[PDB]
Amino acid sequence: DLLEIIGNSKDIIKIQKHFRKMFAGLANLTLDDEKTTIIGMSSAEGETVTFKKPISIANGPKIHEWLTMVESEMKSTLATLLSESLQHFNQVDVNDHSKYSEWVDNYPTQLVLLTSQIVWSTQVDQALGGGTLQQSKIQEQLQSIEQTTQMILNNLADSVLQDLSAQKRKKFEHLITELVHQRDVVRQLQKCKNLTGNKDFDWLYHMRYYYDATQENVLHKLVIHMANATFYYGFEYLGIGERLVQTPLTDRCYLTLTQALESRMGGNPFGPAGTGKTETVKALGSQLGRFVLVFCCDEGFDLQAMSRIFVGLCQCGAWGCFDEFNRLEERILSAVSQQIQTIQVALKENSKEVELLNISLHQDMGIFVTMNPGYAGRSNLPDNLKKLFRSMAMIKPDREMIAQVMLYSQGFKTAEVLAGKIVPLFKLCQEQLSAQSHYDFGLRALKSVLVSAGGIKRKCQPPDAESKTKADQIYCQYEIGVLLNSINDTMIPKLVADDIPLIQSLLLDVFPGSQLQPIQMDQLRKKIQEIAKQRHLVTKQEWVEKILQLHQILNINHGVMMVGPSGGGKTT
Amino acid sequence: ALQLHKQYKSFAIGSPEGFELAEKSIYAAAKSGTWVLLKNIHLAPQWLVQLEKKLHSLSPHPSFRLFMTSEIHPALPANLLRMSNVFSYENPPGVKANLLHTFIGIPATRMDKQPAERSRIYFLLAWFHAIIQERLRYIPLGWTKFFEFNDADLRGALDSIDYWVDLYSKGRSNIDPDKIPWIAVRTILGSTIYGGRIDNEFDMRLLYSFLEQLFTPSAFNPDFPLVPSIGLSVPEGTTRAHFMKWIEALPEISTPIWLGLPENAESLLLSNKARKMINDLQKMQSSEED
Ligand SMILES: Nc1ncnc2c1ncn2[C@@H]1O[C@H](COP(=O)(O)OP(=O)(O)O)[C@@H](O)[C@H]1O
Ligand SMILES: Nc1ncnc2c1ncn2[C@@H]1O[C@H](COP(=O)(O)OP(=O)(O)O)[C@@H](O)[C@H]1O
Ligand SMILES: [Mg+2]
Repeated sequence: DLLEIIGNSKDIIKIQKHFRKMFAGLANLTLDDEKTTIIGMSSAEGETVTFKKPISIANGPKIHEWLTMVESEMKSTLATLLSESLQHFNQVDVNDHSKYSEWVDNYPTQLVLLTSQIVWSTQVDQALGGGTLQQSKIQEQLQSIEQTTQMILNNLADSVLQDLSAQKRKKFEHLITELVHQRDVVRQLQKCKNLTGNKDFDWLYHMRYYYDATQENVLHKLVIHMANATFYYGFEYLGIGERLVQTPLTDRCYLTLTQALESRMGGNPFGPAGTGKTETVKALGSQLGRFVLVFCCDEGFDLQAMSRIFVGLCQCGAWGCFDEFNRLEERILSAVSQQIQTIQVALKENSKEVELLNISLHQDMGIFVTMNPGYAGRSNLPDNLKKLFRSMAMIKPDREMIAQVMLYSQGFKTAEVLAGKIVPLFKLCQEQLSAQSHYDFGLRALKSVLVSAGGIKRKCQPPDAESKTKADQIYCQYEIGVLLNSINDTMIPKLVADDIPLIQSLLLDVFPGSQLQPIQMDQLRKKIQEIAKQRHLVTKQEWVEKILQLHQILNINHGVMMVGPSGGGKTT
Repeated sequence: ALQLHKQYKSFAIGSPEGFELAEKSIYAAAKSGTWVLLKNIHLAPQWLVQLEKKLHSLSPHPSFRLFMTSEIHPALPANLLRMSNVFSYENPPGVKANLLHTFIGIPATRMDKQPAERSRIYFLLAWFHAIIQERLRYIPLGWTKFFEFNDADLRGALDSIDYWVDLYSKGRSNIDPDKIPWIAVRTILGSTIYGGRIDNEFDMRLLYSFLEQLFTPSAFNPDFPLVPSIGLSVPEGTTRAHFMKWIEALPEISTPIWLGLPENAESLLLSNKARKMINDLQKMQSSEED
């Protein structure tokens, strides 16, 4: 691939594909009509950032030369652009959602979130003060901040309802997620009476972001703090990608990993499958603007490709995250484990060079390994890495809270309740329905129904003291309905016959005054019965229903698996 | 190897390169008559089968000595153990023995530097480390599972202490125990260093129990109790030597009361060992019959 790249050095259109392999979020460079100079960079989701200093690929520069330059304008442009966004937001009427939303668009998803966290940090710092402000006061400062955001959230809480791009949609969804973290943290701070101020650990515990313009280098302008560890933003373009819900397990994990990086030790989150392990290491790297590479171990693993990759991990100072590490052939486990040991002993010592199989060692690099827990409290890491890693236990992800924020960003206004109901629901189906090997009631699955509920809510239309009450109740049941709609669309179709009365019954317990609706494909139903008579097929209600589940699902996933015992009606 | 004075040659088993250079340097090491050392050969379960067969019919010279190293791991073939003089290594019991092992890694050079309160803090760290590790021999009373609080945790905890002491007193001969952010100290050590590995919500409850007991300002007050029932309290001192002389005067035997557990915790332990033994004698007596 390097060769292909080199040769087609000037015929860029041909290299594009390989970018997803050298940059976290940069997927394609935007060229000029003549295709002779790079004007910017595109993300996989379609977002675009035009560089401040255009780069020419004709003027002379060879392959590495001009790529080394894009890498710089990437960082350069984003850093500069962050300042401009700080200056923009710095002057904007939070309530005027117009000029506000007007600002979210002038900048990359990546920066809008930082510009948001930089402010919040600084605002909270002032509220707490220099440790000389009667509680009551600081407490007022927080209500202010705590309330202000909750406002901004509502607006955004309505925007995601309005029709807009998948690009812009994921950007607000992201901001709805970060903003819930901001208020949630402040809320904590509000339950805190005796506060020391800008320095009370109830606040230094969290990750805060400080921008100090009165600093030479644009890169070195943003500095991230968490507890007592300090980081420089790497300014690697991430595109829109994903954001996790900063759940309390997440922040507890950020604290252990940042402390490990700060101690020049590796990260080792462990726990069962589906708890948010690899995903969290990915959100942290994205938070400090790093390039995070995840390596899948449960597969044919290339040792030879690893050697080559450790070299670039060390040279770029990028992050290597080995997923399900121990699910690796004992021989390769020792191979890689021995290489990690030489790099990690190198980091600990602080050397600027590594002796692997001398090379330069970027101080910002980091190795992370995830796996299931060991025997009775013991770690599954290999002896040689045990005293070189800081482990973090991730056994119970905060499902309720993930579901909740996850829905709020989808538009739902009763997300607190809905999440308190859809989570015990999944827990029940998981243990009170046939044990078919294909049922999946994990987080990922739980999120699919929430994201679908979202789309579905975009296609639906909602309907003295005693008044508000009726009114709330109505709107309330309205969203409950939207959630059941996704329950029927993506859940019961995979369920096997005997497990449909069980689910429908359960669903009733959790959503008392609301019941499953019949599918309204009035058109298709007729056509299907039009063909059924021709083919001699007895058109049965439970049978036509399945075809409609197929047509439904096919309008979503491009890959479907019709399943069941022989002569069950699949083919027909 | 140093002490004795003889060509020495180590090697860590696990790599591809590791296997060959070894079945050579060692082979040669034999006729010459020098020493060799493989470490963690257990990582090569499908390898010693060979090293065994070889070493067996590998007549050497008197002065030779092939020192291997391992962890009680079932991959080791019998023949390998049977053809050598096995030597077993176990962390002896007791808080006093625990403290001495910890101190080998706390050089007077690091511990004795200002503030004078630095040393007292290092001692509290060491005593903490001893308590949570001695309670490991009382599972499930001491802890719910076997958490591997290792020596690196201590080092890391010292790095953390050192950070805060250098922030609030860097250059001074004394630090104020109340100006220090103890909640910050306890949290880094509890949730990040020693407690990251805990997956239970009550074992975390227990670790902070000890953290909050030993890392608070009042712990610097003279005559701070560690084990009241026995009259043992923290010693006044500002140098490693002051603290070592206190350690060395402790009984070799510690009782669960030292660890915040009832004494009868020892009864369960002494019984489980009585069962393990009776159970063992019964095996080596069954076959002898069958
Ligand atoms: N804090 C979080 N916010 C949002 N989603 C999460 C969070 N934690 C986990 N998830 C979701 O749950 C799934 C967890 O799987 P993942 O972490 O990738 O596997 P593992 O936990 O086995 O490493 C992810 O697909 C992710 O979408
Ligand atoms: N709606 C229907 N009414 C009456 N008979 C049907 C209907 N659907 C299928 N059949 C008959 O039942 C059999 C079902 O087999 P089919 O579903 O095609 O295979 P599979 O279930 O292995 O995919 C067919 O041979 C067909 O003749
Ligand atoms: Mg068929």
